[PDB]
Amino acid sequence: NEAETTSMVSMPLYAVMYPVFNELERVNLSAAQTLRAAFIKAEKENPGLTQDIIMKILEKKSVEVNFTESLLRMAADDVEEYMIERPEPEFQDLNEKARALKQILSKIPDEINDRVRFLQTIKDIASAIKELLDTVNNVFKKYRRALEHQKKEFVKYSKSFSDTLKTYFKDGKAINVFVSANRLIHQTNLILQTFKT
Amino acid sequence: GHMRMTMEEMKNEAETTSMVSMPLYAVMYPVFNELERVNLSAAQTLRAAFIKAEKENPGLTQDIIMKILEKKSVEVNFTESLLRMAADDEPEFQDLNEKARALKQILSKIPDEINDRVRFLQTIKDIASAIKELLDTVNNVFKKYRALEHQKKEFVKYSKSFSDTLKTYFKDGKAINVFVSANRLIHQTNLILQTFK
Amino acid sequence: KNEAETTSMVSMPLYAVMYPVFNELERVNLSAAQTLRAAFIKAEKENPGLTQDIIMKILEKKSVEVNFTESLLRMAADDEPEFQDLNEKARALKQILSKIPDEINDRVRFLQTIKDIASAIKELLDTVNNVFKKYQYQNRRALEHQKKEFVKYSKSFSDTLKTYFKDGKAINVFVSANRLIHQTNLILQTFK
Amino acid sequence: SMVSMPLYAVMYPVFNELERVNLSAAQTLRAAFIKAEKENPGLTQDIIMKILEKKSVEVNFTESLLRMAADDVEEYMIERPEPEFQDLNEKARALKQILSKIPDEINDRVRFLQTIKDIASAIKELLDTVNNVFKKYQYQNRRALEHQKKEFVKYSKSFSDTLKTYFKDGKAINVFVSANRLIHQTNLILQTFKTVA
Amino acid sequence: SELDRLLLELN
Repeated sequence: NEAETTSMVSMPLYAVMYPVFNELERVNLSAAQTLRAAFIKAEKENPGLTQDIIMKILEKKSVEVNFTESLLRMAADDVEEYMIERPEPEFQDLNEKARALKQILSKIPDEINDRVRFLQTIKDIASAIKELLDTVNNVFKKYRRALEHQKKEFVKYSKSFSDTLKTYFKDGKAINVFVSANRLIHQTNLILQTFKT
Repeated sequence: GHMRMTMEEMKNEAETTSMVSMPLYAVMYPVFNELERVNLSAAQTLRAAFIKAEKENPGLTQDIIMKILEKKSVEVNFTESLLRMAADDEPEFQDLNEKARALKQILSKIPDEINDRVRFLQTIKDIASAIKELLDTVNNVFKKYRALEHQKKEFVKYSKSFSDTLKTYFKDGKAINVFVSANRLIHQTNLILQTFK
Repeated sequence: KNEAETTSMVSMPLYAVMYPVFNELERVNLSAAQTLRAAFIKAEKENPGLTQDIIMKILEKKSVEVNFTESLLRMAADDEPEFQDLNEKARALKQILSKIPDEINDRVRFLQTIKDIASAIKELLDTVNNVFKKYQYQNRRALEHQKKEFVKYSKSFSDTLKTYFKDGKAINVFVSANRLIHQTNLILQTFK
Repeated sequence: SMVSMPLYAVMYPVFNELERVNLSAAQTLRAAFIKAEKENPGLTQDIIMKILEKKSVEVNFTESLLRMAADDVEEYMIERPEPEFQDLNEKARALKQILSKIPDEINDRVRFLQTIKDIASAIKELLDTVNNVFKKYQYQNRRALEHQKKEFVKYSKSFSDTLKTYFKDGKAINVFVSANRLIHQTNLILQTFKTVA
Repeated sequence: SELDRLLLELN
């Protein structure tokens, strides 16, 4: 069959690239098809090429550590981005609590190194998420298809952010924390854009 | 046919009866017996090596087995990959080819859909539709155009088996059974196309 | 020719599963490690995917093997003044470890049992030190190395215990207990 | 669950160790037991236990089989009138005689202690009569004679080891079985030393 | 003693 005719060096194509392409396929049908076909063809003609691609990617992880950290640090500029232009206390509250969370998350790369001070930063972030959620539900009941969908997503990514911290105190790989923090900043922004309309 | 035992093998086996050596008999002997029918030389040599190793150091087989069970996540990962790989393949025959490619495609993506319950449930519905559409084209070609009869019956048997496996997974949580099963159903899809060839 | 030399994907479990096992074994048993590895290499090269078939037939028997491992631990019970002391304190440890499957599903009793184990180990360990510091046996640092081996596996048992509280997988504790029982048995054989 | 372990742990080894006596029967019975066990899980264990419960009957039979192994059987009898050959016929007669009476002396410490001393003497004296007879054969043609002497010496050690285990066990069947093998061996001595002569 | 006497003469 196909398992016997395929060389062991080609396994990365199926263990790493295929699952990536499969998840992409839910979002963009053609992009995954084009990329998968290119990798398939490339692997067939040169077995081990995927593995070499992946190894060269892992080699350049530092670039990627620097990149995600940058994007997190730079988010401080975009802290007042997406303020809802409405003169009402609940909406004034929603802007402020979102502002504070995005600001606090953009401070992570500074507090991350000393784990002692980082611990007393975890408290502040959690306190900010909680206080944003308390304001999210305040607006919802005074102002479902796509309305609650964003709130659901926020919860998922906030706990995903928390589970990332526990893995950090076991890895020391701040990149995972940078990545999730950024996702939460984007998730915070999607909330503010929902109430814009 | 059947494995032969040497005087030395016979002597050793008779001298290894302590409880710690029972996995050699309960686990390895049934394996050798099933291996015997297909690969006579391998089964012969492997039993011979196990017998001697166990004779001189009781507990060895149990050690080996427990170390294999320890490495379960490697085998799950490996089986996941084998599955993802398994799909790499008159207008009436074109209709049959496309809809067989479609089934093998969905099935190979199981390792990446099973994680989310909503996504896996849709995947299960998609699998059901793929089988309907394939069998419809099989009933179509048999009426338009004869040692291809039994493969249809075998496809159903493995289709129905895969169904019962899903239900067992929702009870167990062991996703390995579903991957092995799906890979068998992909092979049955290949056997059908081979008979027309 | 060329394709016969290049390893197929379906042979990976030989390298991902069997080889680490044989490499770990080679330390304590060279001949067994060599012959089995040779057997598996011979087998795999002749019929690729065979090693994978074996692995799957063994995982198929997971629960049987899990039940047997516990069973082996429950049976561990059945197997000069200072030498009588050495025999007695080895017997104590094995008997208490053999009780694990009765105490494991009781978090209160299990902690008591772990404490009893901790005590029984220490008592056996200084008993060993007493026989060496009163006789000086004909054996060399072979006893000393065997002591080091016992201590290694004794802490291995402890690390398995801390993992157990996080994942709940009791089988690993049975396996570790069984290894600890074997290590104490090797102590006795070296001392005889 | 393995209500089926005894098939592999007892019956398989039993058949494996009887292959040199007969191969086809060992195979057909294996297959018989395997089929029976698969149709009836736990049957092999129930059978084994019912055999083990017939310990009395089997001891009685093994006693009889030993008692009967002695009486001068009309086959092995060296025709040569030479004193050395005649001394061989009778020293074997004495050993076969003494070994055959074990069943009726073993259940008495004092008498059996005497019997063991006599068996030892009977063996030693046979070894002497075998050593004395070597000179009657062309010295460049004693391969079989020497080989048969060694095999007899092996089974004599085997009987001595069996006799050692008896005082720790108390299990007389081992003695009987071992003693019967030894008789068969002294018969092979007579058979070999009759064929070359 | 008779147990050992056999093994000595056999070896």
